[PDB]
Amino acid sequence: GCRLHNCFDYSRCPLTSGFPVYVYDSDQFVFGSYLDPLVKQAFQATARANVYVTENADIACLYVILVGEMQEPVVLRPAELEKQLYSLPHWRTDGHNHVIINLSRKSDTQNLLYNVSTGRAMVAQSTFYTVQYRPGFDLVVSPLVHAMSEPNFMEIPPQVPVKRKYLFTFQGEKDYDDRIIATLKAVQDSKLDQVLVEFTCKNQPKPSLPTEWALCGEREDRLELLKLSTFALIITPGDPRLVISSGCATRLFEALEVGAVPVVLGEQVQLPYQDMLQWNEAALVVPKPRVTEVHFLLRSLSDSDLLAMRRQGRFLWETYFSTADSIFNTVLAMIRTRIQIPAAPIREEAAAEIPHRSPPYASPRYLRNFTLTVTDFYRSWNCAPGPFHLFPHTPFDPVLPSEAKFLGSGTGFRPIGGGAGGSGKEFQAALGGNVPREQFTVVMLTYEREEVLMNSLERLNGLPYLNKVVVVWNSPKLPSEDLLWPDIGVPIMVVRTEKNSLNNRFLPWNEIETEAILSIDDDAHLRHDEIMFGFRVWREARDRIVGFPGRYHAWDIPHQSWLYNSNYSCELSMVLTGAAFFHKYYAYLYSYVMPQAIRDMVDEYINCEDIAMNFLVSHITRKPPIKVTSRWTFRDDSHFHERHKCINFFVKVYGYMPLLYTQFRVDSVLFKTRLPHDKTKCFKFI
Amino acid sequence: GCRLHNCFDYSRCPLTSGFPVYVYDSDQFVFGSYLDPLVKQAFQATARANVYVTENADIACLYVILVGEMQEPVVLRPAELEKQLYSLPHWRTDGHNHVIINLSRKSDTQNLLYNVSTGRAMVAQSTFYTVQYRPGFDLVVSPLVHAMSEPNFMEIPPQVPVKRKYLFTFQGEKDYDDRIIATLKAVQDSKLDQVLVEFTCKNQPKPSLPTEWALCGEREDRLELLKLSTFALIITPGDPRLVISSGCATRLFEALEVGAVPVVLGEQVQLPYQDMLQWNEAALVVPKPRVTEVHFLLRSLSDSDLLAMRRQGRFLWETYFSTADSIFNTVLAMIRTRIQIPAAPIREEAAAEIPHRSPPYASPRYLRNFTLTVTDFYRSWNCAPGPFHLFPHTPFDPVLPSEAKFLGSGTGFRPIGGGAGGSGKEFQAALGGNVPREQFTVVMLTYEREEVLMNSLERLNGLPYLNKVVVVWNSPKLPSEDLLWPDIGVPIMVVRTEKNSLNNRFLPWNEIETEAILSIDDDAHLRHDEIMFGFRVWREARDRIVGFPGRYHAWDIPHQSWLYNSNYSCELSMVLTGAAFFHKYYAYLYSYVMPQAIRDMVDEYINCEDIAMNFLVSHITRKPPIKVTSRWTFRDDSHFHERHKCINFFVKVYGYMPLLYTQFRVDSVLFKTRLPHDKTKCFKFI
Ligand SMILES: *[C@@H]1O[C@H](CO)[C@@H](O[C@@H]2O[C@H](CO)[C@@H](O[C@@H]3O[C@H](CO)[C@@H](O)[C@H](O[C@H]4O[C@H](CO)[C@@H](O)[C@H](O)[C@@H]4O)[C@@H]3O)[C@H](O)[C@H]2NC(C)=O)[C@H](O)[C@H]1NC(C)=O
Ligand SMILES: *[C@@H]1O[C@H](CO)[C@@H](O[C@@H]2O[C@H](CO)[C@@H](O[C@@H]3O[C@H](CO)[C@@H](O)[C@H](O[C@H]4O[C@H](CO)[C@@H](O)[C@H](O)[C@@H]4O)[C@@H]3O)[C@H](O)[C@H]2NC(C)=O)[C@H](O)[C@H]1NC(C)=O
Ligand SMILES: *[C@@H]1O[C@H](CO)[C@@H](O[C@@H]2O[C@H](CO)[C@@H](O)[C@H](O)[C@H]2NC(C)=O)[C@H](O)[C@H]1NC(C)=O
Ligand SMILES: *[C@@H]1O[C@H](CO)[C@@H](O[C@@H]2O[C@H](CO)[C@@H](O)[C@H](O)[C@H]2NC(C)=O)[C@H](O)[C@H]1NC(C)=O
Ligand SMILES: O=c1ccn([C@@H]2O[C@H](COP(=O)(O)OP(=O)(O)O)[C@@H](O)[C@H]2O)c(=O)[nH]1
Ligand SMILES: O=c1ccn([C@@H]2O[C@H](COP(=O)(O)OP(=O)(O)O)[C@@H](O)[C@H]2O)c(=O)[nH]1
Ligand SMILES: [Mn+2]
Ligand SMILES: [Mn+2]
Repeated sequence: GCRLHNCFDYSRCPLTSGFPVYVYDSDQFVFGSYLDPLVKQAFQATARANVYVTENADIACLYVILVGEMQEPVVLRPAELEKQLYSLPHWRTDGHNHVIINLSRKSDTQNLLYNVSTGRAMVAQSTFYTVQYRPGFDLVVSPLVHAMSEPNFMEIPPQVPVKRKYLFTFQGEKDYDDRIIATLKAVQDSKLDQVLVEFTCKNQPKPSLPTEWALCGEREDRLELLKLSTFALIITPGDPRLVISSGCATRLFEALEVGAVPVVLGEQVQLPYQDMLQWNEAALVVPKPRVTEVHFLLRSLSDSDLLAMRRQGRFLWETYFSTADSIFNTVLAMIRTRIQIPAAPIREEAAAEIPHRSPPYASPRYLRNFTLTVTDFYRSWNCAPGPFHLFPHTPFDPVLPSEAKFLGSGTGFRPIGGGAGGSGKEFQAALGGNVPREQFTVVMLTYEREEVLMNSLERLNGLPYLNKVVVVWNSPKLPSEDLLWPDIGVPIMVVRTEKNSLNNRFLPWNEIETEAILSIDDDAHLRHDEIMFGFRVWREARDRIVGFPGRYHAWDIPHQSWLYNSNYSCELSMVLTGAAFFHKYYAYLYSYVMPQAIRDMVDEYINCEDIAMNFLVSHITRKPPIKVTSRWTFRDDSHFHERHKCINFFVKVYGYMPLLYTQFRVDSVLFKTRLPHDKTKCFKFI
Repeated sequence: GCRLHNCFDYSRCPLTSGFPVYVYDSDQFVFGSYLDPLVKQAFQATARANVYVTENADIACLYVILVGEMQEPVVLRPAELEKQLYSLPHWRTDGHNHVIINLSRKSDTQNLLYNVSTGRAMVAQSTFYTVQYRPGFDLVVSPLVHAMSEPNFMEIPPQVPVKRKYLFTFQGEKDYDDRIIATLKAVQDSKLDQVLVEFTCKNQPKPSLPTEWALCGEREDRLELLKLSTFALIITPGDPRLVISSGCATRLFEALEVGAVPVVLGEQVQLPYQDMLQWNEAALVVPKPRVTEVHFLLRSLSDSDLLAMRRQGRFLWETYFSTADSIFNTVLAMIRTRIQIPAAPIREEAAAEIPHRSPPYASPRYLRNFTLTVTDFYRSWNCAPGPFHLFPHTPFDPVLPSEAKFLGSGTGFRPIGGGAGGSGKEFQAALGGNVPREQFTVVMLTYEREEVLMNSLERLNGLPYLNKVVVVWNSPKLPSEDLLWPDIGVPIMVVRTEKNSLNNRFLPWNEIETEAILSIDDDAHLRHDEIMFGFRVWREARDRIVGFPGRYHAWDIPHQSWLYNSNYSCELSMVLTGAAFFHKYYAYLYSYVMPQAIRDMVDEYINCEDIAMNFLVSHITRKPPIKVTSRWTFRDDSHFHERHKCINFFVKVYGYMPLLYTQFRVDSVLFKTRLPHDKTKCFKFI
């Protein structure tokens, strides 16, 4: 009967004190010796490395104890388990602010807590009965599969082609049941489209609950078939008291792992994390009575919608199901969100500044703590990257309307002509636009090119809105002390790198105090006017990459593969970061959230960092980049083919090609315009 | 105990037979004479005009009976009401597929169905007890306030300024209660920010439930205060059995009506339509224990987030709460969505073609029926326009990735150079891009300018992707029969108009068989190359307005009002439809969904139609338009000031200024580029 408003203590959790968590060591209790070794090892490992965890049990909001899946047959009796629970050091009489975790790996018929009294503690497991499920208080979590193993993406088939060999498939063994079976057998016999339905397992059926469809064979024997199926069928148990079973969750897990779109029969099912996720975007839920209309309904859906559901299912699996770390973090995030506390800030890249011998306005940070966790609930949980981290800024922050600045919210706004507009004279005196005053920061790599560096740095003398320059010394040896660095009116900071890697230009250096970053090589030539216009455009397009150099990708029909092209073209799909603007948000994503395989390959092949960044941004936004000017050059074969390989490998990772074509570029409004002599152009060469 | 899967009959509702509805006439039953006259009249009126309703009770899925709020004191006894229910003609033994409606207008203490047995019927009312609430089966609806009255927007205060006189306010009269009262009184005494809390009503308190906060005074006496408050406080009843009360719903209604952001104390409350709407985006829900942290939490939020919540609350109120028609449509939409049936198609503007004396590829329609109702649940219900209508196309339809066309989904795609790319030679041979082959349609107004029409029409001879031309004869008298219309290789269709109005260029004429529309005046000069490039850009930006002529809006500090400007400028905020591309979707929205006041003013002032369209599109997308070329002209004072008035009035309607500035235009990639002689430019003058 408990709900979060009456069996949880909020006095231990001020909004401002963080979210400390205490984990009981189960080796110090009777549970440990009977726990499944893999579950225990994985949980201990992930809990050791998590950031919210602490050892000071006096300050913790939340106490975590893993009773887990125990070795079969179960030895402990419910009374013994209950006695152990109430004997815990901090199980104050009723056991408030405790969460009990029971992860399922091997047995789908184990229910430890059915006869146990948990007091006011919360329960997290993959199986439930209505008598023991308390919505809004308890949690439904995915089973632990990849214990001590890597959910590598290499085995996953591509998201394309859309249709596969089989429309839908099923494999199970056990008054709507008979009608369902007859309908599906008829569909198979009709051979309008191929299907494969089996109601008897040749491999000895796995143990199951009394009225549940049993799994056939091993995990691999099921995946080898799901890989060929467009839709995956999931029939819920006939028992009305069975809210959710580990078997159905296992089927859902397996289906999402290989891109088969779940189709669920039964509206009364509680899916994992359902109070946070919109499973309608990733799965189809159909009532059993409508079973006779499923074939037509599936045939009706278009390729684009199905592909979108497959993509979203991939995201959900990779983010909440793949690993034990993900599951534990998700549990903590759910509990934190319910009690309305913000997430932990993400880590910066603290750096060592190399000394050398020769107003800045900083952007305010962390202004939307509550809003992201609560108001942006849907975007936070159902859109990439996810809810686990808190960022100082985001490019998706809402922008005030025009009347706001003139009516009370004008802090930092610099209107053109005081709100009256104007030509270049008024245009160049103020940024204008839809967001407040802002600056940008420059980031430049260097490797064995010392003198050109000094000249290029000198070329930056006089930029209006420059905050500072960050030089990334990517060479093994320190710069010579005879080297006299110039002065350009703003600080120049040199940061040392552990080792040479192109991934160091996208690190979130602590020295960067601006949302915007101008990624520029040490040998590139750019005029002041170009940079100003690019900065303004970025201020209008914070979520995009805004850069001068352009490229495009092409199809190779003979080999059914992609290519990297650099010719002059009427359409583009990439903008290299050798000269480009982007938000620091993507630096965090690249460094920490993006898959490690891409970074490792970039280290291996010292090329291909910009391509990865374009892949990332197009994946997040689904919008192409922006090109700003007519210039194409700003001054080998292996370097060329390495990039073909890079593109193909990145596609293999993401599962699809996220790049998008654009057939236009952006120039100033009054560009090449015959003005009257009462007006002046915004720029002279733009 | 009923749920939709066991006390509802799906055999009456094939997915393909529509959603017929039968309404019982309550004048033919004992309810009618005791019903509140206003409720009865409004419900009968709206049910008469609705589209799903039918008179053939044999085919209906759903039978609707209004028991409504009865005159006080209630005369009927529960047994009498129950006997009348079971005596209904189509109340087959258990009364399945029936929904019972009880709208509250005047009394917040009336509960008719507490002692009644409704069988398998669903119940829609604003009050519930846990013993009689069946989640997923019953419905919680808003009270009926604006009965026989217009919810005109003129009385609503502006969304800006953000902060108002009072941070939050409360007015009510009646163990967390005492702590809440003490905390709020302390906050008022601390005068960090102004507030106004009253726990005793000077006006005689309205009757209420045993443990509910009573309303003070009349409706207007509360609005006159809410208009001055940034946040509106809502304290839930102390009775755990009381799920939702008409009083709390009334407070929520009043708060949303005037832009005060609700703040709700208590997580156990069921808000109206909560299973469909994300109230977190419009209201703050805080547990009572956290009452001591509310002041700080409110002070923490930023202006932009608060303004966004206010805007979303405005949308929700206007779309689901304002009128009885909205409530009835919402009820039907909820029930239809639950049983997974698509909505009714929206109506076209059937037109009469005027005859006259002198390959087209049509876009397929209605391809996402199921997807919109189910998969796009969140966007459909929480984003404008809403779920009530079904559109043949939308600009928000997902687009396939690049590899899809080459791997099985290539139907209609025309890659540039067969996927290898290329310069102008390959560029002009195929549309390319990210979406399939497509055409466009031209729409041209005419009024007493016959000859210029013929010349301009002749200028269209030879356009590549033109489907047809639609001429809107906006003159009172028919064209002369001596007039010989030219031939341009495609049909020319002349449609008669009931009366002269600029709103006729945005009507969804049945003759238009393309998503794209080129709105062009009869006296404008445009070159073929320009139109082609604009069409390509629109293909990349289907959700925007893409046009050549540009304008911008300006602030008038002395008068604190807006202005319409047409000078040469470095930044823009509007693109006139005298030459522009847009999606037919917005034509439907303009004609039918957009407020009538704007259309009436456009009829009154024969100017100002384009401004309204820009307002609409920027409101929907929150993104500015696009300008395509350097040209500014394509060849009085009252015409000028009329537009100032139009802008100010439209702002008054929407409650805010939705226009956004853009500081750039788009040109072709290879524009003004020094190519080598192995390449050719995409266009010659673009
Ligand atoms: C400018 O445009 C031209 C014309 O498109 C372009 O030349 C093209 O380059 C590509 C890439 O080298 C050529 O296609 C390759 O041809 C070789 C055989 O000659 C194949 O081995 C290649 O396939 C390999 O790589 C694939 C991955 O990229 C693998 O999947 C595959 O299994 C092979 O390992 C690939 O087919 C193409 O033939 C030429 N075209 C012409 C007309 O020469 C040029 O590169 C562009 N840029 C510049 C700067 O010129
Ligand atoms: C090009 O730019 C120039 C310079 O901005 C611009 O001229 C400006 O026009 C506006 C509009 O006429 C002027 O502002 C008005 O001034 C009159 C008094 O002269 C006021 O009455 C106006 O206010 C009325 O209208 C408001 C709504 O628009 C109401 O809220 C108010 O209560 C009044 O009823 C308004 O302030 C402005 O003074 C001039 N500026 C100059 C320097 O002349 C011109 O229109 C632009 N376009 C073209 C084609 O030239
Ligand atoms: C939003 O959250 C961030 C991070 O949790 C808060 O920033 C921290 O604030 C504490 C207390 O002021 C400092 O001791 C830390 O050093 C800050 N961390 C960083 C990375 O700056 C921030 O104060 C919160 N803002 C609110 C609640 O308005
Ligand atoms: C999607 O819904 C639309 C509208 O409800 C369907 O279009 C109607 O289809 C029926 C039967 O084929 C025709 O009699 C009507 O004339 C159609 N209306 C219009 C406006 O074209 C469409 O068939 C549905 N598509 C599906 C279910 O795939
Ligand atoms: O092993 C390397 C090679 C290059 N770079 C940096 O990568 C950028 C691009 O180098 P380069 O101009 O030589 O490549 P290109 O632009 O000529 O293709 C420069 O900032 C180099 O300092 C680096 O850090 N390590
Ligand atoms: O009472 C009117 C005035 C104009 N128009 C139409 O509106 C467009 C714009 O008219 P006009 O070119 O005269 O306005 P301008 O472009 O000169 O400002 C043309 O298609 C006219 O036929 C109309 O239908 N009714
Ligand atoms: Mn270089
Ligand atoms: Mn004209």
